[PDB]
Amino acid sequence: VYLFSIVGYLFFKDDFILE
Amino acid sequence: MGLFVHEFFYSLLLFDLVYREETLLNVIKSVTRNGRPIILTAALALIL
Repeated sequence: VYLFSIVGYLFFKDDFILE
Repeated sequence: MGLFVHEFFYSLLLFDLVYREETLLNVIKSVTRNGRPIILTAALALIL
């Protein structure tokens, strides 16, 4: 799992405010 | 990719060192040998 954090995180910062 | 080359990757090297481990390689196998046309059995549902 640990890589595909980055594979998302590079092209997409989490863009997270609320759950 | 860390000579003078950017962040990450280090992670890639870790992934393959653990791959060089066999036993985990045996369990890894518990997913490719009868899998080489069974990636094709995924699309069964993807069509079903």
